[PDB]
Amino acid sequence: SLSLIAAHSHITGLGLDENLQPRPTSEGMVGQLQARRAAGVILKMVQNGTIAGRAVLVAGPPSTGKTALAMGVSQSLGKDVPFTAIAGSEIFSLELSKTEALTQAFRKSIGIKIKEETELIEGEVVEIQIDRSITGGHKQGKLTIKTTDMETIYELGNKMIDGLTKEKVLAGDVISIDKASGKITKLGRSFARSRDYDAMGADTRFVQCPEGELQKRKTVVHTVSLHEIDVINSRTQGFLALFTGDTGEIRSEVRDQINTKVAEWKEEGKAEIVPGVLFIDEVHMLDIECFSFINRALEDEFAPIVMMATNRGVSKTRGTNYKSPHGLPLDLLDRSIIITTKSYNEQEIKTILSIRAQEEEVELSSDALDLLTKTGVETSLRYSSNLISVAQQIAMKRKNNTVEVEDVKRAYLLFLDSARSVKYVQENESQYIDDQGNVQISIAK
Amino acid sequence: KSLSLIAAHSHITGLGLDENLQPRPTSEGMVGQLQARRAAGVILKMVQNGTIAGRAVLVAGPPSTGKTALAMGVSQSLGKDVPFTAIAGSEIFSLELSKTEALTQAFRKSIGIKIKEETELIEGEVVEIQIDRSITGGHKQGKLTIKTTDMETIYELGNKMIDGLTKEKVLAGDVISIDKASGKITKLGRSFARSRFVQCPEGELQKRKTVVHTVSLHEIDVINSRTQGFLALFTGDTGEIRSEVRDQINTKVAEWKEEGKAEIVPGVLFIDEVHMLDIECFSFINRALEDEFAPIVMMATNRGVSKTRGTNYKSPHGLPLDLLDRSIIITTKSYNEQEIKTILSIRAQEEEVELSSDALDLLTKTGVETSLRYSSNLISVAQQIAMKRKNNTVEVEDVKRAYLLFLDSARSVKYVQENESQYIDDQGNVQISIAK
Amino acid sequence: AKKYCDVTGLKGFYKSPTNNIRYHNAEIYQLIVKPMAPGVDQEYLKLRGAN
Amino acid sequence: VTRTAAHTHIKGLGLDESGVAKRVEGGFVGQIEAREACGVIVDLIKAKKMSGRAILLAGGPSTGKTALALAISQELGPKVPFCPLVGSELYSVEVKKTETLMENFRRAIGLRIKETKEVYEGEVTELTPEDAKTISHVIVGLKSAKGTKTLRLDPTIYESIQREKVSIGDVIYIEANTGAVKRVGRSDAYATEFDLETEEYVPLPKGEVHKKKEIVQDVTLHDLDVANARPQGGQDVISMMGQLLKPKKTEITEKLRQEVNKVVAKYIDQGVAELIPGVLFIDEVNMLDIEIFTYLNKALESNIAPVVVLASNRGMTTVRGTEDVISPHGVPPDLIDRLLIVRTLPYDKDEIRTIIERRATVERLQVESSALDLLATMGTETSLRYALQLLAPCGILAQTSNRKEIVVNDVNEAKLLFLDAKRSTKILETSANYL
Amino acid sequence: VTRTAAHTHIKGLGLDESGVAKRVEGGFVGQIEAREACGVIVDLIKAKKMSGRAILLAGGPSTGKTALALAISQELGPKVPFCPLVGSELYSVEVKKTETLMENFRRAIGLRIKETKEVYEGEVTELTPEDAENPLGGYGKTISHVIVGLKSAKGTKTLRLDPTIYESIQREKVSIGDVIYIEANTGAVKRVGRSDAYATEFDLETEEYVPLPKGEVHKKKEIVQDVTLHDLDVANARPQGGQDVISMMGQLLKPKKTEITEKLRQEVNKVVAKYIDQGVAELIPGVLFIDEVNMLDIEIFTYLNKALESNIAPVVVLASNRGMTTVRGTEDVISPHGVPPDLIDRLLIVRTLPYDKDEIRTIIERRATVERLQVESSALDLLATMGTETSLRYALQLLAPCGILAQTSNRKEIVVNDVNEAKLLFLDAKRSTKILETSANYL
Ligand SMILES: Nc1ncnc2c1ncn2[C@@H]1O[C@H](COP(=O)(O)OP(=O)(O)O)[C@@H](O)[C@H]1O
Ligand SMILES: Nc1ncnc2c1ncn2[C@@H]1O[C@H](COP(=O)(O)OP(=O)(O)O)[C@@H](O)[C@H]1O
Ligand SMILES: Nc1ncnc2c1ncn2[C@@H]1O[C@H](COP(=O)(O)OP(=O)(O)O)[C@@H](O)[C@H]1O
Ligand SMILES: Nc1ncnc2c1ncn2[C@@H]1O[C@H](COP(=O)(O)OP(=O)(O)O)[C@@H](O)[C@H]1O
Repeated sequence: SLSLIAAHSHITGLGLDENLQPRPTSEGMVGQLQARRAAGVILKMVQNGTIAGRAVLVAGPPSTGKTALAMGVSQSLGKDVPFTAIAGSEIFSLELSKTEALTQAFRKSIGIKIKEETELIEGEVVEIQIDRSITGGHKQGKLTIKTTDMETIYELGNKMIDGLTKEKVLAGDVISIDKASGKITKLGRSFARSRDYDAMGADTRFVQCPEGELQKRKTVVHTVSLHEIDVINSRTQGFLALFTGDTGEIRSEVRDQINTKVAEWKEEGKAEIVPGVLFIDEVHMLDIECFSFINRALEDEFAPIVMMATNRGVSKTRGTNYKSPHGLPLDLLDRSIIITTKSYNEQEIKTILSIRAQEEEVELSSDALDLLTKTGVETSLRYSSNLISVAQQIAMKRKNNTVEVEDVKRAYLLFLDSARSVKYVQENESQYIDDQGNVQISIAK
Repeated sequence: KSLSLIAAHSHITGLGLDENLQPRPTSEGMVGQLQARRAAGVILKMVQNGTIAGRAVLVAGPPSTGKTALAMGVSQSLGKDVPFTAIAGSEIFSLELSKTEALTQAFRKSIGIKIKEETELIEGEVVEIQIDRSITGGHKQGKLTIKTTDMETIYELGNKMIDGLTKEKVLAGDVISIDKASGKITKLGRSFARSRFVQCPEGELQKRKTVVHTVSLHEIDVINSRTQGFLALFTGDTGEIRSEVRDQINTKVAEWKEEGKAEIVPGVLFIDEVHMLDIECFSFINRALEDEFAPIVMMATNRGVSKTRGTNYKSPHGLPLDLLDRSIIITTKSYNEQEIKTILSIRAQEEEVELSSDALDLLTKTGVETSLRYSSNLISVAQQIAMKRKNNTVEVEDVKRAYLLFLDSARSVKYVQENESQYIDDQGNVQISIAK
Repeated sequence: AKKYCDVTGLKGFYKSPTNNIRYHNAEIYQLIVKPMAPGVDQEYLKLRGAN
Repeated sequence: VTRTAAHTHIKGLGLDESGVAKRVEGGFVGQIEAREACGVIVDLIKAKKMSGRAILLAGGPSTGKTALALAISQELGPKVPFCPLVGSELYSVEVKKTETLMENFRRAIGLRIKETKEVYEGEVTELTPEDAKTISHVIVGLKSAKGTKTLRLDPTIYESIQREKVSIGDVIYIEANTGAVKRVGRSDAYATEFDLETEEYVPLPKGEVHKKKEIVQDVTLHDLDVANARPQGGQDVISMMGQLLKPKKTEITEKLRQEVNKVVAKYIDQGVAELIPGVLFIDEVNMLDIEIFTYLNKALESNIAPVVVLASNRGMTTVRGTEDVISPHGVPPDLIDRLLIVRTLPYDKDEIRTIIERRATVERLQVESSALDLLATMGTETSLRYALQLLAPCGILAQTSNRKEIVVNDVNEAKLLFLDAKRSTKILETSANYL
Repeated sequence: VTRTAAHTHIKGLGLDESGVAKRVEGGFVGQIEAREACGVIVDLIKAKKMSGRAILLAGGPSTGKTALALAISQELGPKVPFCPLVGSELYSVEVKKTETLMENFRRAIGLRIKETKEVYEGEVTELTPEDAENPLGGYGKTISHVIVGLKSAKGTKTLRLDPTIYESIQREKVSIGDVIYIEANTGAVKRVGRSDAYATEFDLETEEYVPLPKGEVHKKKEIVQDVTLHDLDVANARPQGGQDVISMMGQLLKPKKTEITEKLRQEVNKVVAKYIDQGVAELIPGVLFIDEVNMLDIEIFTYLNKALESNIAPVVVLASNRGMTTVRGTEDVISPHGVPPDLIDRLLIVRTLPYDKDEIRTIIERRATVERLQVESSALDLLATMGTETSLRYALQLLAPCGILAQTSNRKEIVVNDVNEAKLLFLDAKRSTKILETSANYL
């Protein structure tokens, strides 16, 4: 929960009914009824989990709500479903190929669900004794574990003994031992022994002594993506590559082995497959090789549902020398269904600006909101959305709690949009460095 | 100290200037370019004052007319314990470093940190060494009789000093230097005794001397970086030192400067042939000259309205106009016959080549008619013709023999243009057959 | 115990090997410690009882 | 004494309590509207509520965009993080440019940690271990000039002490919270056990044995990301040599960033840590690639993205990485929808003269009144930066002739010796052989 | 009998004591002025007083530029370091071309070092380690010392060894009865082999049986070494040779080319200057030869412009066969020989002239003499006319198929019919090009 007020933090799910019918303004989403209904259909396709490898293109003009629709789909999906939102330029790597980055993004968006039982015995040890036998081949021990309420004695096997010799226990530190799994961890020393040793050290930490029942039962559900299994089985200590990203072109034989073992676990009942969405924001910034691999990797059984967003017209495909619709080749557009987003009118711009003002805790007047709506009709919507939050700071600088028309006018004067800046550049083109590198620095001749 | 015999700029011992920053016509191996030498003396005083940072200096002119000579004069008149990084334009195109990172390392190699510290040293001639050992060698007794020319003393040595004396074997008559703290014992050699050789030290034995260190900011950057140790100053695999280490080093240097623990010694970064950089490097130079710990950057170029690298347009000196906005430009001029004759006389007396008057006049004529560097290179290659016929002084016909043996640019271009079929053109067409 | 110069009572860094007398610096050694009469050293050392 | 490098007369935006810019305040001359806009931006940063707020300030070269960015960084103080960046720095040969952009994004989000420094120091007069071959507790009695102090110790500190070969009489350093052990050296009481000895001897510290201190740890999110994603492994506190395998930058995954954000939020909810969002300032943005420009669109919509400030001196220029996308300031239109543009105006003769006088005052130079208008005329005729950079040769040519005043002859001499870009290009055009 | 490959018929420039070239001496035919210029350059290198003197060999294909450079290398001798190079060899995928050029610059400067070595050698008689009181203390080695008994011819010795010396003792698998060689300079230990005083025929390892080393066990021997500055640079950059941890791990890692810093090169120059100052080292500058110099791009050309003004740079010899060709990496500049004019201004161009018919004929005759093939006068005249008609190299490389065709007919001489059949079997560039124009499918 380290979130400030983002670009679209007001959107909590698509505002749909039980019949996949969009409400006009609910769950932070205003308008775009056909796009929201199609996004609800795609969300039901994801939640069904039986259709795999479908490509969806969310196409429209800039500042319309394509990535807003993707954020709504991600928020309406809920937790424990793998959603991977990447930009189009994230796959041009130096340590990975474009195909390897593509398939790593593909396998990050489909996962398995594992349910396991934990019989946790978490407590502070009272005393542990080492029974060094004369033979030395076998060691037995009695573990005096305690909480703030009860204290029990546990007989201890030899594997417990040399697993507690490692991560060594010093009679008063909080540990937690599983019964069936046999996992050991050392959470740290108790707060009762905080003033015992006069200096902490490096590898120690102070934790509270646990309370209540000593032996606790908890079912914990793990959602593991296929990319996690790939990175783990790609090496001997693979989690360092999982958190540093130094996987380095995992070979396809371990991917086929992992797919076979995942199908074996699904048929056996050890885990169940949880598919998700891979959202490639700004998909027009991809090479034609990445496009062909996207076409031919969507036909795999373990493929997620790919949502693509673009705002390009009939633009040039990257890596080629011809133009194409949406910046995508026609074979990729053949295997896709296009959701189109329409431009807004005055009422929808007013409602979006009001919702964005409420999300930023900014209070506006009625005529100030009318001026902001007129600015968002003439200029773009994002310009007025930023003008709201800078007119708020003007209002607090003026010792006022509400944003009036004068604050919006001052913010309009201070901060320029695209059209005013391009007109002011074209009027004084000699003062700027042009494409030929010529500029007039001096103000007089 | 650090000897190398003859170089191209070895005759230059600095800018020849008086106390009033006016250039003598012939001083310190530098003749001509009086306005350029005066401007370079002004830049040298800008460096020597040390109160002004991040100034771009551009040295522009025709090729082979006093550009790198001016930088070598600035570096020679700068004096030691002041950093002078001399890099080229093509030196920053690394395979394990970015261009901005290599430029940052070249910038920070030219700012020195002046630190004075006191140390204790014991230096003298060993008279007698007496270690008594046991069977196991755990406990040992020692007696070190050491002397200088003024003193004699005897020391009882602990076990660690006995171990450090048996290691790096010291005998009687050796002259050694001992650091009491680190325990390093350096054998300076043997004393003057017939029955390599170093004079016996004089005066005190336990000496307190002040050593003076000048460590560049790049060295502290490498050492403070926890990924690689100090050996990356020699191996060169520093590998993109992060900016937080740079900020910590800047704050610690600003801390040491206020408490008097250290001094700032700014230097000169000389980027020879600066036209080889791209527009990204030029903009990083533009934003890297507005920093506190930035040296005074001297750039040299001979390009005139050339294409900027990484762009598609033409710019003066190969540099964009925003970089030229931040630079003050020193212009070097071409030489007349007397300046060329004086340069040839200096280069001949540098290489120990005795010239006649007629050979000097011929060299001056072919210098003002072909190139200065051609006549500079003809001297050393005509001296071998002079000693090949057992003659000391280089005569006129030795210079004529070297002229007909070795071609300049114009004669080679004319010979290529007359025989264009014998050479490979742009289209890869050649004729090897001498018939037809 | 701290070692002091036998001539002046200063901090005695060195000690002459012939007459076994600790001294402070080079000037003291050249002036007093080296050109001294026999028997003077045995009563210099009598102060700290090292005779 | 002091070093001035094209700045350091800029002490701030020079505004009043109402956010109105005076004509001359804080070393700023003119530029009222952009200074007021930057003050509004500074208030928005100090509100610490919004994320991903991007502004771009554009204008002609030598008009004060970097001066305004440094004034913003001065007005925010040294507590708020500020990451100055050039657009060429994002192109790294070790890692991709989007990872470098994300690293510079997370370098501009800081944390404030209230931590306690506790130090035990002094001569060791008692070092007695207690076993049960396993040491149970360690009794250490330190000694300083103000008295002694006897401490228990866990066996880990004896492991560090035996690493440091600490014996009786060695003046050592012990940090209570972190367990760092440093051996300063032996004391002067044991400096006469041998006449010559390899050990170094430090005096008894005159302070107390137990010293307590409250200090403030200012870290960033990128520092925690680097410290949690070392590819080879951790290193000790004292290590003069690097690891034998070269550690290069790696594409840090989103999982590590999510876990770091979770741990930082958990420490914030306990009140231990305070989140200070800051400014990422990318200068000369017009040479960003279209890949970096496209990834900036996604990175600006993050929940923890800082306030991004861009500067460009281009007009109708092609975006780098494209071939026909003509866009204002070299910035693509889909990004330019996401920022607010602050126009930076050129100066007139009086403002140029006032800037010249301010820079001459901050460089400790006395300029005559007649030379100042000539320098202003040269600034209006060639460039402001040419007139600003000629003050130092003018001062040295004045000091050469034993004076503390800039006479008009010295300005004429400095104009004759050093040339601007216009006269250099005039020489370049009217010459035959490479200049 | 021997192996000859396009060369080795040239043993030198073929000059007298006055520097005047003869016509046919040293396997060289013609090129009097070029050979005299190369002899003057050879005298300049032998003067050992210059730095950065760069010449350029200009001429057409098959005119003798690489032959002249190899003749310079043969005339200077094996003591002068010669570094032949190709312009495309500077493009490396491990390090930048700047570093490769500077490495080849440092590889051409060598020096003769008179190095003294402290040597403990002999037959191992005893090997008794001394254990420590606490081996599991965490810090400190397991053993304290190792007593080594060494016996040589007329003398014996016992040595109490440091554990770090014992690591290098054990790593070469030293046992009792082995002749060893301990070098005290680096701590390196060489196991010479099993001693021959005991039995020999009872081993299963093909070991070397070595007699007792003469003289004392402890020795000081002076060894004359020949190293270059680049060898010292890569020794200090990748440190192997010590007994410390970094030296042992330096031998096991994959060797990679690194950017050698200017600080390391200046420190190496300072130590080498000190070694010269004591008189145990003598500096021998050499030749760096970069054949096909037209294939350098403008970056390496600009760094060559910078590095020719260094005070330690060797004598550089360049060769090209381009007339007016654009420099690689650039678009518009037309320059002679593919070399930019800023580098041309620091050069001394030596022109190499083409050959006549008689020079081609005696070149064919001398190459047939070196290849040990007998040719008659009519076949030699046919080969001369053939060489003037097509090229010199095509007549040069048709000598061996002519000898093969003569050997298949059980004859020793080469006749007109052998040259005719080698002409019919094998084609030159011009006839194959004429085949290429007159074809429908692309040939
Ligand atoms: N239907 C909508 N409901 C609520 N907010 C919207 C809607 N459409 C767009 N927005 C808001 O407009 C801003 C910019 O729209 P965005 O989704 O970035 O456009 P695009 O998808 O073309 O990039 C976002 O912050 C988003 O929250
Ligand atoms: N004023 C001078 N005094 C002595 N030598 C000079 C002078 N000017 C130029 N030279 C000589 O001219 C040669 C070319 O140097 P320079 O012109 O400074 O570099 P560049 O050729 O890169 O412009 C040098 O070898 C130098 O010896
Ligand atoms: N209003 C001002 N007051 C004082 N100095 C200024 C003012 N505006 C600009 N300057 C100076 O002019 C120079 C402009 O350079 P800079 O801001 O780095 O480039 P740009 O203006 O192109 O962004 C700075 O060194 C700054 O010190
Ligand atoms: N003057 C000469 N005398 C004898 N043989 C020569 C002479 N010139 C060239 N050759 C031979 O002709 C061949 C020419 O090849 P080479 O010299 O390598 O090419 P280039 O002439 O382009 O440098 C060489 O094998 C050499 O043996």
